[PDB]
Amino acid sequence: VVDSSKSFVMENFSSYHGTKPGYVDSIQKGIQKWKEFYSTDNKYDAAGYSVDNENPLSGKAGGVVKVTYPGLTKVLALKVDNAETIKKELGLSLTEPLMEQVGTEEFIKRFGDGASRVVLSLPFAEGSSSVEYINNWEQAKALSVELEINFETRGKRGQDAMYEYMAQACACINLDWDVIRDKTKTKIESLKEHGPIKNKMSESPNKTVSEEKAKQYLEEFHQTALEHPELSELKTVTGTNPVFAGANYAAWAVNVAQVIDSETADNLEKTTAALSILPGIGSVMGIADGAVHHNTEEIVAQSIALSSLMVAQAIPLVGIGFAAYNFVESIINLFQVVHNSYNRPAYSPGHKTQPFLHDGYAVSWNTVEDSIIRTGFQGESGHDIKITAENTPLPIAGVLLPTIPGKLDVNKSKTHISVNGRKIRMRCRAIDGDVTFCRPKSPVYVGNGVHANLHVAFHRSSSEKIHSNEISSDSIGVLGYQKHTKVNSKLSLFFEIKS
Amino acid sequence: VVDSSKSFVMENFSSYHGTKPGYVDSIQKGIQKWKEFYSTDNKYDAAGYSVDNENPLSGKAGGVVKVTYPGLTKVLALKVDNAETIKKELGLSLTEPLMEQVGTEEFIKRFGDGASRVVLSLPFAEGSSSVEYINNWEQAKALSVELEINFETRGKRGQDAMYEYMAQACACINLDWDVIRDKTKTKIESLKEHGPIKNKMSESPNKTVSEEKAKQYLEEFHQTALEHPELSELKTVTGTNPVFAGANYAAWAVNVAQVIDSETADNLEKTTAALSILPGIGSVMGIADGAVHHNTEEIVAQSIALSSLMVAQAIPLVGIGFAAYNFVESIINLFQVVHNSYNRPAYSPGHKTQPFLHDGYAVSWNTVEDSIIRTGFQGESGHDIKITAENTPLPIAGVLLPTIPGKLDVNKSKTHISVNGRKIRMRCRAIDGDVTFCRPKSPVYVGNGVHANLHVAFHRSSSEKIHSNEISSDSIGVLGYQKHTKVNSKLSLFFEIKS
Repeated sequence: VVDSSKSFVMENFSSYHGTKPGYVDSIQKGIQKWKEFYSTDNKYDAAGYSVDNENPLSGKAGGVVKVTYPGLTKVLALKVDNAETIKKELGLSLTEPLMEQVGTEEFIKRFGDGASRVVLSLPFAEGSSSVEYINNWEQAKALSVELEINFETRGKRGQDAMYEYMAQACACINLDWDVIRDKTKTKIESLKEHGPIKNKMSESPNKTVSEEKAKQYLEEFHQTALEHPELSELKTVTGTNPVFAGANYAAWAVNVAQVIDSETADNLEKTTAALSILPGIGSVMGIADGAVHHNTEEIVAQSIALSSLMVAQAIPLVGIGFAAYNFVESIINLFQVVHNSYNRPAYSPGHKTQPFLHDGYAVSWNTVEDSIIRTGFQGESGHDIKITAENTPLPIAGVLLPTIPGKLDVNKSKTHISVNGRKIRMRCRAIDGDVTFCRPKSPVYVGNGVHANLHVAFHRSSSEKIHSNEISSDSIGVLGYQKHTKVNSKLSLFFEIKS
Repeated sequence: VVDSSKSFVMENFSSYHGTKPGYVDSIQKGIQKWKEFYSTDNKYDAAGYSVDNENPLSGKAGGVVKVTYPGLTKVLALKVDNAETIKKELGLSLTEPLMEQVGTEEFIKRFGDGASRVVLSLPFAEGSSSVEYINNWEQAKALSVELEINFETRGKRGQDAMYEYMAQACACINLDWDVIRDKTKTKIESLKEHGPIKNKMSESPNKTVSEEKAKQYLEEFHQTALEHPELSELKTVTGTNPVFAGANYAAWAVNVAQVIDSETADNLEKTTAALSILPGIGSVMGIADGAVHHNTEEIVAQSIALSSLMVAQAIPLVGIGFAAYNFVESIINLFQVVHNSYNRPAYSPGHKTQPFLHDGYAVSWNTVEDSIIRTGFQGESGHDIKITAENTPLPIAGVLLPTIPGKLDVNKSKTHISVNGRKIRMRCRAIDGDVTFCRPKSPVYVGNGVHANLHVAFHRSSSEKIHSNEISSDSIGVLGYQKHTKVNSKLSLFFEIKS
């Protein structure tokens, strides 16, 4: 229940607390009062819990304060977050509430190691290296409170201030949204007055029409609009990737038009709620294949401007100043949300236990240890990879393994693939490229209701460590179906060499 | 390293061994000699390792024998399959090979509990409830060997005998392949002589043409062929599901035609290797959405016959008697392989740790325990669900949770969703249908490089157990994007009530 190795005593222990609009000044007078007071070691995560509760989606952000305990504070790292489990294994009373007990003197004398108080620690969240602190309200009164930042003060639009701050974490998408807002406004205006564009508007049914005809018309609008000099960079960077095609801008606009009614358009929170549940926003953001391609102020402004003009056109055909106002404001917030996710450290597909999703298949390391190939010893290791597919039966042709004579050979007897429990042995051969190819001895298919475990076993005959120079690739390649140049569907599981 | 609770002593301990063609009689004379002798508790898995090594894919199957140890045998269940790890934690010599040591007297006196010998036990495979036994060769000589079945003797085609046997496990797809082979042959013949069909053949370019034109022509062949009286049931059962459409038969045939050259067509193993790596076989098998729809001899024969005739037509257009011979023989084996997987007990999508794959999203319970909701006590439990998507950012609108006043309420403070480590709190409300809907307080998107953990926390105020009558559904519903009738992409995680 408690990780002693991660627990410690600190003089002048501080942390951070996200603060709602209206409370940034009053909090600095003290910590008063919801059954516990929460803080974190990361001021950027604190920035997260600083948005107005009435309008969580698009509301104003307050700020972040820093709180410090005088004297010695004992930080007690917890293994579990279960109140009952905790009071049980510690030998504490199972009656009184745990956090109340934590502030008692008998508790502090026993777990404090001489500290004036105990603060409980828990991993902030899955996928985060931050910690969350749980503070007893009484003990919390000792906290001095200092301002870290007040987002309001910055006097910026929407949630720009909060996101600009968060982006400091990565020293990285760090855009000036002021510039983007100004350019977006400029381009939408210049686009409305452009002759060729004014023309195409005049060819609009301007009435509720078939969805198919609306899309057809919007695609033509897109094509003509994209020819405007103030959208020239956008024309170039969107000319090649299918995700960024006119068809996808048109599909987005028609979708926006279909979900936005009068009352929705009139409220920013309601508009954000509605836009936030739509598919296809990546086309407008310039986001595909794990990358944010639209990452200059100039290009983001152009895409948002084009989108806005098209939504304007869609409303009459399948659905007001919404297009240039709430829609722009709202979509800017969604951009910021997504950009923020991409700025955060995370595992790419096929790394650790994140699946690799491709051609209808899904594969992943069974556990994190599987994805590690330990080195510098003699002996065997085993590595499990889960494999399935979405619907109809799709084949698994085999697997490509990195091998190093002596330092990393395939154990051909222990390597196998199990399909719904049917254990299938494999035939393994070294091929051109410092790679061993294994094929199943019976046909393998996966699909809805049929899954496999590929078990890779490695053998080490030398105690010598693998130099990062002797491996050609950092991935195990699982091969799916074949599709005058033959090619296999390639499913990658990425590993790390350790120890 | 050793699971005592699963270990035991047995008088007259037996198991099963799969036996290659040519060895079914000689083995019954004794067990001689590859560093260890393998057997299993399941005679049907044994049937698996009974196929000719020169031709593992489509070769002949030998049989299964039963082997019995006289007197008392100690079965020692192992926790790990790592030789080195084992010799270490048991205090055995780290020099001599483990299996050799296992047959020594000093070993048997220590772990045998009075048994005449020890046999080591390991889980057969991931997804199987079978066990595999590892037998020391010397001790193996004591085994008496009795015949269980000899597949050769049965005098059937291909691997029919082996698969017919395996299908006995589920008392269930249990087809008579003799009947299917006979009917398939009959229909292909009757189809060749049919006037309307003979006609369409005469409209064939009968020469290497464009892939697109070949497909176009094959689709017309399909349409006309499907009108034949001996294919009438097939016409009906394939008329509605897109997977079974003419376009998909045509795509299959063109694919077969493109991978089969002269030398391939002339060898059954080579043909099976090549067919086995193609996509789209589910269209011919009548397999979609987790179900085998073509599950009568009559309908399987019709589909195979139609496929054969179309492959015949494809070879001239994009590529011999291959179509009616090796192709039929080969595809029958692939049918049997897949039917076998579906006969085997397995977890459907969204059950245990198997992902639910839908609309570009992938979701799954993080671990098996997560998928269990324990009942009959007072307190909290937590349940983690992994969530991501394949490419562009797709939204998560929220989650539908089953709730029972008092016996199963949502803990609204501990429930949250973390996106690349950004912890997002949720707003939860009871809606029509004994269901609580939670929505994130910030927009959630997942995609390539952005993943979330949805953490569901439940609270129990009553010690009374949940009767299987008070829950409306057996699933937690995660909601994805929205798409004049609004509907959310529905992502299901199925749970079980225990304790």
